[PDB]
Amino acid sequence: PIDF
Amino acid sequence: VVGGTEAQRNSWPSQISLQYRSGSSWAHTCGGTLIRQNWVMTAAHCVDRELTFRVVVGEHNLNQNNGTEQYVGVQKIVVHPYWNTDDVAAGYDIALLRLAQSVTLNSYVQLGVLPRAGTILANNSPCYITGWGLTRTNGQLAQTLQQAYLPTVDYAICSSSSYWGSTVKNSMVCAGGDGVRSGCQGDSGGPLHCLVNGQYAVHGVTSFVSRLGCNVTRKPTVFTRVSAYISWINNVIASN
Ligand SMILES: [Ca+2]
Repeated sequence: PIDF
Repeated sequence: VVGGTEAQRNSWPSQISLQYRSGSSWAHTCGGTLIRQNWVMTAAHCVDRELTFRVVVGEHNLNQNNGTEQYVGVQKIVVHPYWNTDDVAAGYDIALLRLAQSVTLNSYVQLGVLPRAGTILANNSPCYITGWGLTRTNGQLAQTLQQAYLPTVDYAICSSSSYWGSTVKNSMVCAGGDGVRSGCQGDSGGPLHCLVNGQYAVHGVTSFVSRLGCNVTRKPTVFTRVSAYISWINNVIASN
């Protein structure tokens, strides 16, 4: 996940 | 955003910075899209941690006073009830934040246009990702809001073996994968803006990249498909  | 360019201050007025309290200061952690004067759409995974969050609208540079920012606390967090932090690939990476105050609209602060329910983009559709996320794999956040052109990769291709395989679901949008341009940590929760019939609309909520790296060829950035959740979004706003 990208997020921080 | 890896391989981005600095956005003009007024290009993406629905983009917000979601920040958490860190010591005596605030730290950017995720993006979001302002969808009502008192509601922000973001990624569920951005709000798994038990942090104090605030939203900044009218933000451009995280490291300087732009003279346009409005800072507002988060009053309520509604995560999609099917979200499972253990399973980002299952989907449902979406959450709505009710703001403590309604923000004031202007050139820097506008509601994001959402697609009609069920809308799917043709392969190779023009979109931009925006955000303050890392500018390189294992890099650092951007100071100024960045944008990168990421054309969509349709489900048939994205879910093929050399791309994302079974990891990608039809409730997601894939975009990019050129090996140069991509979302990266810190962009999560923000918008993918795609041009349809002359108007940009927010078709994605940034969700994940490959564990190997942000800009990896044939691992396009993956977004929650906004048009899969229109009813959910309406129901949350109506019941809160
Ligand atoms: Ca600023």
